[PDB]
Amino acid sequence: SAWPEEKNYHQPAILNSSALRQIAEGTSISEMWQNDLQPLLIERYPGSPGSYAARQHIMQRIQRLQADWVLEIDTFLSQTPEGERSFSNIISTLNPTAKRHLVLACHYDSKYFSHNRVFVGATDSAVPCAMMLELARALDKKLLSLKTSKPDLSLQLIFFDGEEAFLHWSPQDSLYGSRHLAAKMASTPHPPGARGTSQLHGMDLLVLLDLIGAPNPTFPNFFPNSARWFERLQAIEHELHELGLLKDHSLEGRYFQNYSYGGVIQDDHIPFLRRGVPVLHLIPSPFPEVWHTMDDNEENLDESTIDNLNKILQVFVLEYLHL
Ligand SMILES: [Co+2]
Repeated sequence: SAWPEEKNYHQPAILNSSALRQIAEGTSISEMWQNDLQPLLIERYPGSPGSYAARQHIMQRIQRLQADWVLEIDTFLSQTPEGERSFSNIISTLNPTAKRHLVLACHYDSKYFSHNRVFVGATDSAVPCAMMLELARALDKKLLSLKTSKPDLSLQLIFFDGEEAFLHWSPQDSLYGSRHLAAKMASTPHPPGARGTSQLHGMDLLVLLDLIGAPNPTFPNFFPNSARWFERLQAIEHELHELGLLKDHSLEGRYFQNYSYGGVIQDDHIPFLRRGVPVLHLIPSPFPEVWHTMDDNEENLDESTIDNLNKILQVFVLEYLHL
């Protein structure tokens, strides 16, 4: 019918001060660092041992939680510059047969570099991964009520594989995971047994985290069709700051900007955007200095920034899902 246009009308249920306070208190930057983040800080390119442990680590972290997370491994083969390779996207869905989903995403693969140092891509994107896992965890009790009326809308998480290029970045050597899965979702009926509608119609908003972890990030508002949602993040950021629930935060060094961006950033959203999915692309401009550098590592992460961004994202998600 018209359920696919529902996202066009969808409003947040906005949290009051005491609610914002509780959310800020319900996240632990320390507990994420250790249990969510630290394990991912390993070489995890496709086919690598790290690939396998990354996967393992993600499925296990989601499994220990009460909320009815359903997990799928979208695994497939594709030619690469190094010859055939196996890729596996991790999908973690609450209420899989809900017509609508807000979708958080990032890439868990790390880019291949030769070596006495090793590339672990802390900001790119182990920290986006831990943030999604910390969100899953921080909001468990509230997300668990989605099991129990209201819009036909729930939460999906996606950890893409094969995001990074093997050699020099190109349409055919990158976005292996996203390109596969977006194509799959495009041809998969949703809800089950529908005419016309695909799983991509069911994607209300793809929120893609990427390159998060550096001090003073600045995110531009990239896309008009998501700009209203970007304004939410700026309003959340602002309110959390005024309430004294951010750390080492000044309005002057705020993260979410009024302005947009000139060029066109290739990333996992691309195969979704070109088929018409609303994208809220939480990548900074500029990229962290450490971009594609052996310094893209832990020492160079900024705990407080990540904590602050955790709080903002969690609040956004609650308000989007009306929880
Ligand atoms: Co990268």
